Amino acid sequence: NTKRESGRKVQSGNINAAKTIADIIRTCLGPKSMMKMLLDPMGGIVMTNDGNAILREIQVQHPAAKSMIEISRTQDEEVGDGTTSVIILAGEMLSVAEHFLEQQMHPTVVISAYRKALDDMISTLKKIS
Amino acid sequence: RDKPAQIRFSNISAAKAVADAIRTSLGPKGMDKMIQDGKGDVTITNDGATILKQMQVLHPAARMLVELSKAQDIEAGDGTTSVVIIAGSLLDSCTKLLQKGIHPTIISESFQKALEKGIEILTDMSRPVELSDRETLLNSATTSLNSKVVSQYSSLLSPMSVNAVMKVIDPATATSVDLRDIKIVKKLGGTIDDCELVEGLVLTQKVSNSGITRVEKAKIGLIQFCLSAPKTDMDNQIVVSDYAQMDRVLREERAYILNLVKQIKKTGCNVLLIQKSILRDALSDLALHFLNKMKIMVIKDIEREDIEFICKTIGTKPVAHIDQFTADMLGSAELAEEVNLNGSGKLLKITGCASPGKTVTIVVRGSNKLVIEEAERSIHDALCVIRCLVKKRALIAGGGAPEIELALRLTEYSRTLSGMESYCVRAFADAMEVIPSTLAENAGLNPISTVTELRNRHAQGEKTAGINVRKGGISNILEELVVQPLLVSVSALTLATETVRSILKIDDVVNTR
Amino acid sequence: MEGPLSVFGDRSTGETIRSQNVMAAASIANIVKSSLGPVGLDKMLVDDIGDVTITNDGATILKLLEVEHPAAKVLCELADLQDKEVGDGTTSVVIIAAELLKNADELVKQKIHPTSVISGYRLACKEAVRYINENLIVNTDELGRDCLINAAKTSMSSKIIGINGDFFANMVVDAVLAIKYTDIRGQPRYPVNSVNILKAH
Amino acid sequence: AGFDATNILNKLRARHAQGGTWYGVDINNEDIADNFEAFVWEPAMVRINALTAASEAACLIVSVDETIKNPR
Amino acid sequence: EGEETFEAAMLGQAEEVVQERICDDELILIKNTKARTSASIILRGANDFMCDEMERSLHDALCVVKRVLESKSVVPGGGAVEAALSIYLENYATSMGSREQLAIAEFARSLLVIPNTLAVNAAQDSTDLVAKLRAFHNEAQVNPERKNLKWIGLDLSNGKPRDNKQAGVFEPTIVKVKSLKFATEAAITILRIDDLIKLH
Repeated sequence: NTKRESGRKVQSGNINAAKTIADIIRTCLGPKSMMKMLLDPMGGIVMTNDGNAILREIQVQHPAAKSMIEISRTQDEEVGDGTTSVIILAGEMLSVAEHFLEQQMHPTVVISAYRKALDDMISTLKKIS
Repeated sequence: RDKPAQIRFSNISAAKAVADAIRTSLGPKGMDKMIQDGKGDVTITNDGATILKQMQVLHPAARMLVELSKAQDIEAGDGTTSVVIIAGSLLDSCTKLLQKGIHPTIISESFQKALEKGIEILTDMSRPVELSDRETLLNSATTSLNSKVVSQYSSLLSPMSVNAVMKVIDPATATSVDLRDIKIVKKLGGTIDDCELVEGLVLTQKVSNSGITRVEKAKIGLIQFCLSAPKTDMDNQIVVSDYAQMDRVLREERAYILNLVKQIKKTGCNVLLIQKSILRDALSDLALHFLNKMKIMVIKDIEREDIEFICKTIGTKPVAHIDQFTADMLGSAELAEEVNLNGSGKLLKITGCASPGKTVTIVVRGSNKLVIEEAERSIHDALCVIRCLVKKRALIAGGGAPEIELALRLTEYSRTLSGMESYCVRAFADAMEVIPSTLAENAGLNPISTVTELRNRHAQGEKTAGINVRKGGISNILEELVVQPLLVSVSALTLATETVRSILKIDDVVNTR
Repeated sequence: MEGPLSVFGDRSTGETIRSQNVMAAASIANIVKSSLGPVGLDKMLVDDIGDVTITNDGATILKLLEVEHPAAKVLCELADLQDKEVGDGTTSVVIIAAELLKNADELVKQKIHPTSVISGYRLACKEAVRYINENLIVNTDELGRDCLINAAKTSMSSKIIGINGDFFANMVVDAVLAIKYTDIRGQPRYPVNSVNILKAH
Repeated sequence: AGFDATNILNKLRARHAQGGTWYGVDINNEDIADNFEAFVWEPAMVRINALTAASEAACLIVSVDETIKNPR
Repeated sequence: EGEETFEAAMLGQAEEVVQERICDDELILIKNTKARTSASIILRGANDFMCDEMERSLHDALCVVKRVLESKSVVPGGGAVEAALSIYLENYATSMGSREQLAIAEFARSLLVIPNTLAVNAAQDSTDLVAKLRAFHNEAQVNPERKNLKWIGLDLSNGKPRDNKQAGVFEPTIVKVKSLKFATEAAITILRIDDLIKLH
């Protein structure tokens, strides 16, 4: 209908989901491995090192949590693994910069930074690959 | 009881209340109204004329105005908002003087002598033009085709608005030109430049398909009878338990009727207008197949409009079943003409028929009813405008601008009446000049500059001049191309007069149960 | 619909609903102001419940946007008009009107007569159109100094593919002239998708 | 003077634009006109004074959303 | 069918018909087609990514080039066209007098909002942009001209006005004159009521 929304309110709810997405699996990810439990409305435990499981199994938080399982399956298809990585990396990269930079207030100079770090990724990777 | 007190206000109130928010009129004022009802149903409303007819009102004296809204339409076709907007103006004078304790009958008395004074001064400021003079017929209709739907098309309609009348108008000055006089029939298809003045009695009707008569010398039918046939009007000797019996009853039906449809034609009929009702099914549609094959126009369950005009203008009577043949009381017809323009619409054109010296027909055509109604609504008032000039000659300005000339001039006579009513007659003599100001009403902020300027400058137009509410600016409003026939507003006075006066006649307690 | 409501159907009755409409209309018009341009931030906009559209194109959104106001009707309407009109200005037509519908009606009742108010926009809507059509001063593919190459380069230069405006400046010059499809009514213009455009990684 | 200032101001704007000598509202007449020519007459310095007074009165305060208040 | 008759009327005429494989891509090249002049440009990327960039960056000029073939008059993209119009007509307000004085400014002063928002969207914002835009336009520069001591152009993607006078990122007068008429209609369109009412 007739509607409008604003900025950080929509931006923080991203992190609000994106962070929680990023949280327990980083303890689950790697040699350190933990169980992400879900309490079913049914009352059952669901214990995972995988976020998408507990994510999919539960209420979808619309802006961020809907986005990542997709890019998870994007990533899950790519090399076959790393859903956990993508979902934690994004929310991670989405957190400290944004409000800081969004109190400095700008979308774009943040955007170019995503690539350069992603580029600073590429080279020193393939250097130290 | 205090009820007659409380309700007479509540009468005046919800009458005036609804009527007060009803003034956005005359020009792109306020902002569009999308109505979603007390039942929650979306309507998008605008251009209060329709809104006046759309108007859905709780309370009776509010319902009084929907009537009063429609009251101006057939009386004039112009200034329906006028009689609606000024309805509060009388309702105004009521309370203030009811507050004053003036006996509302005195206030009720105050309406007529005013209505006697008021419409006269409008006639006193009226601008004389003619009823038969195509130019005076043009100009009044022109301004009434200028801001109405079509103008470029009105260039065709304005003369037809005029041309229809010279037929309808009875010689020189005559009480004449009703809505029954100009016959306004939609025709499916064509456009407005296909809308044309189609003279005499032209019956719009639904004739089955074609192979029909477009050919001259109709006997235009009015038929209350069935072709008396198996499964139509005549007994079926064949009962059906069987597919050989069931296939038998329609064959004896269809094989029989083929004789009557020609005999139907044998009167010379290129039309038989079926009875509007059914004798059983009345005329079988298997019959109506072969009626038109003999070139006889059939509209089964004929619409009401043709039945009358054909009994009225043409003067056609029912005729005997064509087994009995007919009484030759089929009205005068030299043609049954069914035209498809755009390839659209089926029609009956009757020329060479009895006509009163009236009943010109206008056949209103368009690719849709839009284009149709485009012409239609415009030409109709243009007729009704000319109709007003016929019914009452001269002119007044459009949009209540002359009422301010009246207000000045009248208030004096109101004053110099110096009667119990004169007060009321003065009070309401001053309730006019509001109307141009109050149409300005709904649009904006930093607002109020022009309100009394919408008034004073007219009052400083002497008694002869004021702002043009249609075109803008001060001139002598009466002919600016801000115009309506003198008849239009003098009715708006009368129309709103006794309505509000009836409110003063509301006493004790009434809900019929 | 504001204050104690004795009436339905978007009746705040006048300036209220007027304002509420300029509240209504502009509340739509704001999506564009940020969405204006591709650098204009996209909006992930649920179409039904779980169906999200990501669009910075306003009248595209205004087709997703549903009309609950007479204000909501017409802006979706008029922008979707401009939308199907071109596609350039879908966003743009939405922005200023919210102020323009915040302005003239205020004068429209300040009418000596209501007409002269909007004509202040209108002959100005002309006066600009004059001034507009008077502009060759920027946006010239009509001529460059090398004609279309530099103009196509200036296009490609205003862009970045990477290194551009070089074979691509030239390439634009081909594409139209590569098209012998003669657009009807003597139009010296060549559909740019009629070009066979092939690609190599 | 019982006028609409806007269109009064409007034209006199234009009538200081297309005009530009003294054109302005006169309440004495209850009209508008060249006011010095209407003999609406006050020295300049009182202008500059009010000007200096007005332009200075604000600028201080707009520089203050920060106001300390103490009973002590 | 395979026995269906065949003739020489289906012969295409080229100088030669060759097939060149390059980049690991091969096509059937119809060389110098004799019925009509024909041309196809084959893009070269570093990846399939690069080509969607060049292709559409081209497409920026391309459609505009055609849109400039559609309109000789081709007006600066970006609100720098308006930043002029937001003043010249703001001037064209006052001397107009009365209500359109009121109104023409309401027109022009509101022409300022497109560049502000757009560059805010590009984080080039307002004062700078609107300064730069109207720093170009002067009293000395009142004239559209073609020449820039008044640069009436504004790069949309930059959000900041730039030197591109020729670019296919700017819109011709076609798409422009309209929305003026469009947007004001919206101010008009809402007005239209006569007799505000309610149905029940």
